[PDB]
Amino acid sequence: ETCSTGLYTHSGECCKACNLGEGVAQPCGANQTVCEPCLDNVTFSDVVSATEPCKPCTECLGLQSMSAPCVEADDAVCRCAYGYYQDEETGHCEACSVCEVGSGLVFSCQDKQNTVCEECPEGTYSDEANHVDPCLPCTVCEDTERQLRECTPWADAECE
Amino acid sequence: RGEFSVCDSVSVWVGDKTTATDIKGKEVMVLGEVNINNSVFKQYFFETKCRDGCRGIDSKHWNSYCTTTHTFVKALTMDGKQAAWRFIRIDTACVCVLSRKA
Amino acid sequence: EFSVCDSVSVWVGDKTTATDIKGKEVMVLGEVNINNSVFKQYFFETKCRDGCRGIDSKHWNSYCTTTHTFVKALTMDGKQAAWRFIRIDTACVCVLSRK
Ligand SMILES: [Cl-]
Repeated sequence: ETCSTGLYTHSGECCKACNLGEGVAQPCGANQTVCEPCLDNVTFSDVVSATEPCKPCTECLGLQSMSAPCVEADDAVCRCAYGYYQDEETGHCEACSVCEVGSGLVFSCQDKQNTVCEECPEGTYSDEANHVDPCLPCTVCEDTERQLRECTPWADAECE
Repeated sequence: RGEFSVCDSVSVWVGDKTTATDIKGKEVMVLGEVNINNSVFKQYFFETKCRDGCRGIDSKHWNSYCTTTHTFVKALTMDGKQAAWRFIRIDTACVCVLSRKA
Repeated sequence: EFSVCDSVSVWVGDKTTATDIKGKEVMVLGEVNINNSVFKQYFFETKCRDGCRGIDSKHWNSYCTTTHTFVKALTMDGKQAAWRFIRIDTACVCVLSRK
């Protein structure tokens, strides 16, 4: 008869444990152990413990956004909102960098990753400043078409 | 990676939905907390939409635009009469739709 | 009206194993009761058939991939049963790579 809890009531009874999704209402002392279920969106218990109460669900504050909602048995998870990424040592959300005109997306700006840009290579261009657009392949004007404007790394070719 | 999407989309967890169109195309009201066996849960939906068109598609042959597809989640919606559990439509992704041009 | 990436959509009510939103392998109960009323858990899934259509090959390399969404379901994580958000395929989309 092993005490899977390592905790005893005042008379040698192995305190019962509050399973997953349930916290400890009142600590086993004179009596057994009182467990009550946690509140969805409010409290969770991801541990089968006879000493742990329902902990307060983590809330996303500021530039932090819900990446995962809080269940009774699992805490919530928060990440930097769409337009930002999390700075490693600061833990602060910084706005994603933008690949300026004549520069294009290489690696998307997500969570711990800030936008990785690229100076458009030979044969491509980037019309705008943002962090979603990759350098595009130039339009090749037809032998019959008047190349009004040629392709540069910042503006695509024009024709008629 | 160094890989990119044809249609860009943005996804976010929505916790304050109030309206939606059901699996029968009928618009309807969506409630907040629900009661499933004496406990209350918040209704949350992971919603994904577009920003449109498509990127990388051969224009010299096909016409294309970005469209947001949807899944079906079971939720508590007030129709008018009583509250009932029905499947609502939830924007889940953005796909490029092709159409033979010229 | 075609689809860049061919997919297949299907109602699933035989879901056994599933990966949860935290990447946890978990089990999904067969049926559930809500008010002394039992229903089977159904999930609407969209997958690829395994390369996209209509892509400008000259300039891009491409392949189709299956995206996912998250849904709340009753899971019997080994010992006890819990409500979690599990990942389920919801669409097939095309990814480009410039040649
Ligand atoms: Cl697509």
